[PDB]
Amino acid sequence: DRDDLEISVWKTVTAKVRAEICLKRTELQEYDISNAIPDIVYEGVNTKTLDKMEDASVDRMLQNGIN
Amino acid sequence: SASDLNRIVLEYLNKKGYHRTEAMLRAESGRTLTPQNKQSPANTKTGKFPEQSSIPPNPGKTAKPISNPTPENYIRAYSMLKNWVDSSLEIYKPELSYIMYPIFIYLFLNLVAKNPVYARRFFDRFSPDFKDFHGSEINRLFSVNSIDHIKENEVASAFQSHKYRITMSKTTLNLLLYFLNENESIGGSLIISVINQHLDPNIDLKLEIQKVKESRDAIKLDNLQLALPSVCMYTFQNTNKDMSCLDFSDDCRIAAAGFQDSYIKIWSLDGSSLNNPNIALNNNDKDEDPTCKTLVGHSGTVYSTSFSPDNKYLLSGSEDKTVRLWSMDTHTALVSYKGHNHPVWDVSFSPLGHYFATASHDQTARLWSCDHIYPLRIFAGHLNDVDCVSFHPNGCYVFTGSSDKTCRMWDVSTGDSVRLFLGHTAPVISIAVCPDGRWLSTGSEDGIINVWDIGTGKRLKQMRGHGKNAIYSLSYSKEGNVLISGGADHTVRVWDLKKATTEPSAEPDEGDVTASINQDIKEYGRRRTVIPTSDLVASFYTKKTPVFKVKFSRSNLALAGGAFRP
Amino acid sequence: LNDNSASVTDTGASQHLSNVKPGQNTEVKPLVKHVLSKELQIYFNKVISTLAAQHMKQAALTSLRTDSGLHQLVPYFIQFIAEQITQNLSDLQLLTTILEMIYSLLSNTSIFLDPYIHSLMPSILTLLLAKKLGGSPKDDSPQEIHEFLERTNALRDFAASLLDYVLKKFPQAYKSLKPRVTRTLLKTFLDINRVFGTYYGCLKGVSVLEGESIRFFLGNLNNWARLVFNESGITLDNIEEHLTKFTKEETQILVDTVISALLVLKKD
Repeated sequence: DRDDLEISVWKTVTAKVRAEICLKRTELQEYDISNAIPDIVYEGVNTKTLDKMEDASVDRMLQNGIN
Repeated sequence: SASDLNRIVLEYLNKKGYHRTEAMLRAESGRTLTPQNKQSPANTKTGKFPEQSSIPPNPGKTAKPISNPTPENYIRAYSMLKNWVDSSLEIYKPELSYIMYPIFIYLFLNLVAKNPVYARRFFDRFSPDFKDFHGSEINRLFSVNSIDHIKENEVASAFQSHKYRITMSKTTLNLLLYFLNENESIGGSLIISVINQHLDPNIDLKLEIQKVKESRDAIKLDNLQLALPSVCMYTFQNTNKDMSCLDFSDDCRIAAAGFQDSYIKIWSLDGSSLNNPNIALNNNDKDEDPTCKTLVGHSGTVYSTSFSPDNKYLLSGSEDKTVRLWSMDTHTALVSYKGHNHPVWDVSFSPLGHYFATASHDQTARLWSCDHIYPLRIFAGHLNDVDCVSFHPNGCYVFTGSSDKTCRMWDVSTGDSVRLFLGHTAPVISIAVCPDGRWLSTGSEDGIINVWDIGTGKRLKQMRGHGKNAIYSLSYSKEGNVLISGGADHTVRVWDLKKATTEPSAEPDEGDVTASINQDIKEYGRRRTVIPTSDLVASFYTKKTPVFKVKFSRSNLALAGGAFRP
Repeated sequence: LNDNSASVTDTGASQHLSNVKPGQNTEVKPLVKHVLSKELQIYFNKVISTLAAQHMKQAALTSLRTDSGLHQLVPYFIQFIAEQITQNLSDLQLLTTILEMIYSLLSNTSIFLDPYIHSLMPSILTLLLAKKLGGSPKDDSPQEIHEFLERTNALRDFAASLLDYVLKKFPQAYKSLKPRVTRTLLKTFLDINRVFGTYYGCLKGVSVLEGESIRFFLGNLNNWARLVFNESGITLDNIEEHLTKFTKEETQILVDTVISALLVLKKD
């Protein structure tokens, strides 16, 4: 069970902080409970539509000079 | 000048025919606060649904708020258990698939003895699901329609003698008992009586239900503590100051915004299709659907908008002197409602969706109905025009706030005002009444919220944390009292209603650094700054967008909404 | 109550780029023990001590499921769920009770649980894909082997049907825990050196998904069978007494469960 790269390096580089966390609970990271934001089902466009309008205008330049 | 008002009151009672003992006791009744109703939102154990009896409401047959203390048919009482066991493909699915049959059979055999047409509803409603599991026995139970029809079917007559046996585990029996104890008055007690009197559970039963109720009573939450809500903010971008007050539906799938150029804009908040295609799918993909529908029926500017609790209809009030109704599944107008001669400022549906109240510039509120073109009641008695309108959560009183620094509670049947609440110093702009119903809260354009109690009519306390500016919206916690105020100073604030009252609401036992130093900076000056009450706990600023709407959802998540201003 | 030759090309290129990609934090404060009243932690220890006496356990389960006002104790429950999972990973009755109180909080529609979705999914994904769950098989008996196997498979079949409950309770987090969980299952499934029960939990978690994702495991199943079952040039005749890692019973369980989920892709 040592032929997995991303799980072995996750065991190695986190081995000090998780011992302190599990010693703290009996009184990047994915199990700090308080500092987590949820996910929205749909958020609106705020930047992609600008470049979408710009390369759409370039596409209206790309159609051989018809306005 | 208040002792002279007390003397004028005493002489008014003496000339209007109140005995000295009677006037003293009515004064003592007027002074004491409205006590606590322990079934305040009607908890689902000892609380009942409203009757659907096709009559209009009536606030009579009712005692006073000052005094201390405070049939259910078989089809819904079975459909509760049916949906509860139908929502699970878990490890406990086929045991409920086992036990769902004889409770239905015994409810049918106990309902043919009382009401035959309700029994004919109840049999054919839940017929075709286990016909392949239980054979032609339900075909044998077609011919039972009376008490004497039970003597024809030998197995139906045997069902009174032969108690139906079922071998049930301890975890399934305790699951069923602790499900049917947590909501008695929906029909859980009606299921429990049939289980106790007609079934044979293999493992006394009355002692078992006594132990269930006692262990369920041994661990509850008596006095609740506060909780800070999570606010999801919907910011609208390309509205060049021409978006009036908006509203969200319930399930939060549709948003409705009224524009200054006589549109209603309808947004699918999930990015959905919002085209209602109805699988035929004829034609017209040539049009441009940006997941947003526009509604053009008004000729004036839309100043308010309200969603039905059914969430299938929209009610838009404009400055052309109509209120229009829109279908949210074909996106057209249905009914125009003409009863005003001035602009309409606040439409609001009922709790049960029966009939909507309206505010307008003509200093009168009007009660309507969705099937009548013209009004039903006229609420007159304010000095200036009515700004906000709201019902009591039973749909039995109306609350109107007006620009002459006051608000009123109106009887919905007799039309005349029952309460007049004085004490503000600015146009009341948003009003809201708690799900308990005993306390009224409203916000003015002075940035001051305040709460009265409807029994005494006087002020419990106020709230002084907003800027000297408008409080656009107001919302309540679903279970308990935490007020969420979204105003004009770009903040959404959180308020504890139960600090300075006789209900302290379970304060923590044991300090801060940021507390009492933030408004002790006072760089701008003592008289040129606000000083918050002890009731304000948090305040979320929105960075240059104002919040038109706060809508507290069912699960401690509020939603705010507004337009990005520059 | 909030929490009161240059080295800058690593604190700016991979400490605020591989942190701004999973959200952002400003130090929500869990523990000073001044944030809970007296009666609140009285109720908290009275519910954590009881998790003739099964009635009190079901009363605590239903009090978690239906009562409101426990929005302050909901981070203290996911702490004392995770420690009784990763610290007591040997007793199946306690793990069953902890999964019951996971399901009880996950049906309470009066508390907001979408913040805590990432600290509640690894408990479900570690009681489903554990390398060992019981740990004390009481060997030298085929009856005890079968009994321990059914006792540890009941927890896989329960935790797999708790993963499908949280893929439908939170549909707003779709495209944020559907590809994450199916990537966890595809990562844990595609190897040789795992124990049988982890493969069983992986295939049951595949079964509680739906649609083309199950079709997404159609191609890489042939080589998975050719590596885990050793059909090195076999002609399907002596299959009863041919194979090497497993025993006959658990191979029959694997061939049963690999088509218990494959029936979904041919019924439409």
